[PDB]
Amino acid sequence: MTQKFTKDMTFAQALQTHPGVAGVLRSYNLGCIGCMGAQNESLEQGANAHGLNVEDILRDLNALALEHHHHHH
Repeated sequence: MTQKFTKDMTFAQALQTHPGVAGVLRSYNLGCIGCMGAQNESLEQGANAHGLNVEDILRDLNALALEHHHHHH
């Protein structure tokens, strides 16, 4: 079992995989990826650059792929 969102893939690919990723990234201070040109950069690279752990990021991003988790009951 692999992950549709991995630390190896680039921000540009993630955004084009699920538009909701943009909201997650911007919420995680990773919104600047468009300005700093981190589009061609891997998720883990931008993560450490902003002092974050890619593990927690992949967690919430992959949740966008499953869609089974509801944020409101």
